[PDB]
Amino acid sequence: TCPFYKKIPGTGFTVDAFQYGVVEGCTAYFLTHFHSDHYAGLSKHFTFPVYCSEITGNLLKNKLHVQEQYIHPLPLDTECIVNGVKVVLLDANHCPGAVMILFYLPNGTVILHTGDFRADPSMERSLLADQKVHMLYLDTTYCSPEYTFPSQQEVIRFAINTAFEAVTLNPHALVVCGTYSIGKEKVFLAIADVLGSKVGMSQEKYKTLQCLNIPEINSLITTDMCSSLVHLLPMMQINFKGLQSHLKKCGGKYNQILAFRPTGWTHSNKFTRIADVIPQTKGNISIYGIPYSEHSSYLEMKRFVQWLKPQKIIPTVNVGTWKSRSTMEKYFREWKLEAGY
Ligand SMILES: OCc1cn(-c2ccc(Cl)cc2)nn1
Ligand code: NI
Repeated sequence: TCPFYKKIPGTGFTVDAFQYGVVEGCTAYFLTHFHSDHYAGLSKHFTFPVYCSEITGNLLKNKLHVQEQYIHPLPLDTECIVNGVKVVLLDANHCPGAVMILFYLPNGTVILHTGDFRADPSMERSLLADQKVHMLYLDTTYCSPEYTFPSQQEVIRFAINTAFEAVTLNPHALVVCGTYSIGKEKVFLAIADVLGSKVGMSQEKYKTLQCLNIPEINSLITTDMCSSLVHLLPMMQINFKGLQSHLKKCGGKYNQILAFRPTGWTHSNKFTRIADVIPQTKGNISIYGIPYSEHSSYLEMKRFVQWLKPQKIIPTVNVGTWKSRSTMEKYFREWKLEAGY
């Protein structure tokens, strides 16, 4: 059964609700972004209207083979009417094509659904600035003060500098980056750019990246592994056994691997700075875990909510335990009182 927090009251709409069969009274299904926990259920046999971004629509058509007649892409930052209701899609600063959705109910209620997002002060000057929001359906992934991490810019500087140093010292070193979904493309693109290389990858991953409208992508990626010194592999293979195996397949072109795993949060953030990060090393293989997040830190989330001043908050992540729910509600009350309501 579909949970209450995926239903938009006073409308026929659901959000990220494709794994529940036919939802009673749902006339339009919104999809915030192409991550599997959110799209789970869609296929070529889906025959209800799906509303999403242009990039998300490209991925639905080409990767899941959803029929074109049921895909309804909408432009960003533009007032659109869907089944008699005004909606706007806003950039979520998550993965490519990820959106937040503003719904303007007929009775005057305004609802923001963040999907998955990384809150940023730039959002304080979108179409959100223009009106009051009554209800906020909030990505609470990291809603606890222990969740601190650096800016994406600081993390990319560390990765570029580390990779450039390693390959300048040893021109026969290979760089490997892990991936298991769209998002965090800057990690591998920025490293390839500083080394003067394209990023080599499987045919399936190249297909996925061709759906994303990234400027000059044909200039940065390839399926020719032999011509590339930055390789993408499945996240599951970023370990000493899997990387040893990959190195054998390169046929003596390389004698060292430097690998990156771009994880969300890892407790070592609590103790140390980005400048202080060190790898795990065995023989001629080193693995760096880097805290590249596409979700709000606690402080980023707090600032966004204190700026927006919603009347009601509905969490969409960590909702399955009473301890988690109680903890989040205590922070929401703190934020409200500190904002002086
Ligand atoms: O779900 C009820 C609710 C609303 N709020 C809230 C928090 C911060 C600000 Cl600034 C305004 C409202 N907290 N809990
Ligand atoms: Ni996501």
